[PDB]
Amino acid sequence: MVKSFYGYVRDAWKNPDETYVNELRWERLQVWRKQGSVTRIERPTRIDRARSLGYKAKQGIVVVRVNVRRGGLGHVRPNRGRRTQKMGKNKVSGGMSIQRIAEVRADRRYPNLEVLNSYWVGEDGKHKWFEVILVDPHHPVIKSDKNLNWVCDPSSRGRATRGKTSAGRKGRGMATRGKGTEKTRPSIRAYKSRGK
Amino acid sequence: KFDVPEELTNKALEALELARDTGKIKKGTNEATKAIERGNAKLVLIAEDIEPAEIVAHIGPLSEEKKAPYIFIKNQKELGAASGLGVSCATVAIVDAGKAAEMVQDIAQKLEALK
RNA sequence: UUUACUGCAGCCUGUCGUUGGGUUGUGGUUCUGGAUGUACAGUGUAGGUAGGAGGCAUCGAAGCGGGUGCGCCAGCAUUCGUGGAGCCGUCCUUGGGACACUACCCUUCCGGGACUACGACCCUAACUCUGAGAAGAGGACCCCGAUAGGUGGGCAGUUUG
RNA sequence: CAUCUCAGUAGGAGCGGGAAAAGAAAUCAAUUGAGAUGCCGUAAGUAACGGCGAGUGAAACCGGCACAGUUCAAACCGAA
Repeated sequence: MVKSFYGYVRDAWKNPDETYVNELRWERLQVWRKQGSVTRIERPTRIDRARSLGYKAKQGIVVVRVNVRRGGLGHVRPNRGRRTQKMGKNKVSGGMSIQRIAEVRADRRYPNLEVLNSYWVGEDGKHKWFEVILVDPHHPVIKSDKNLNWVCDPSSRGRATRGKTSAGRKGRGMATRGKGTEKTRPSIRAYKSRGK
Repeated sequence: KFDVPEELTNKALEALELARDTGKIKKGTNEATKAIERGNAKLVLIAEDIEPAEIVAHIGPLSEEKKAPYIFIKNQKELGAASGLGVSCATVAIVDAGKAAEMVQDIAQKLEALK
């Protein structure tokens, strides 16, 4: 075989708790816990994951690590009249996934960029960590790049907030075609949010 | 593994210079991995200051699988310089030794001993 | 309002994750030294059910010490020794099983070595509190996420013909 | 009246353009076929759900409008 080192990074991260990544995870969550919500990083933790998701080593491509709490939609008990069905909220998790929460927090932190994609990079009993790739549509490098210059279009702005990333489409139910996508494509709002 | 001697690492760097002069060097982690897998790697130099460590974590076990001598360099700036490159380099593989074949085999034997 | 109905918060508690390293106590995981197997007597221990008979031996076959496997201080393997012939059975010791040194997986044997679920204790290194910090105190507990049961007019919606 | 309905409605928060979203099958079919997406008609108050009560409620096929296909990650090269 002649495999790339991206393949080895993939194998190492296939079962991370059974590889050296578990120990690295042990030292590394110590540093990550001390960090805040949204941290810029020089290089992706999983280079092969970043490159397959669209990361390139060029000007205007930023990579960030976002920390998100665990569990479901931390929800308030209603204080007025409700049905019994609508009174309970503890078991009500949201419809917004943790990955998309992290993507949207990164987008909020970086107003001038657009979220491309994100990937899981760690988690503990309280937090999950994601790495979000962002693109600068106003950088000349990105403008020249013909595989990324679609992001300079007026419709590519607000991708993470409008659900246009891969995680957003998965949460919208458009990851598949055919049966089960009757109330999801072309949009959740198009069918009165009855899908999902 | 005991710490490889400083003069031995400097001999490795000199061999890298001479392989630049005459032989063949694959600079970059993907190229070095391809060379080790193909079995063309006479010598492998791996930087120690790599972040994240996943980039060159596999190089050691791969070279010990394929019987390729490998050494660790203190950091990647002078490894890239020894590979004649304006950037850093996490690992290089001398695949053609030029007139540094004798010194490369000397480093290989010394690494085998120190292992 | 409540020991009306049905729920929901809060709280109590089991389990999973967070969550690591040691010491022992508990189950078999897995296998070395023996196939250790024996109503009746045995020349002889069914040498597992077996080509219902057929191989070894002074270059090894025994009557002995607390008998190294075992056991009815018998007897098979020749070992620390010294004593100077155990055959297979078509005389089957009128058969719970009747027996050739022939790749022993099998009720034993206790190196149980190695992973495992529960429980007890210890360590710090994660994690928590204090401090500007050195550090101090706790510590894989607690908090927290999820799940399971309870308690629950604290709160919600109703009913009370 | 509690599941249900009202209804993902009202209302809220975020993003955002002249349109937006979707978009080139890990699809739909059924014995063998079709061939991106969207929208309209139909399927049809059918299948399905439901104190199987009240009610809620598709899609495919098919007929049309308009039609459009492609770019990365990797393999090979190695700053070209």
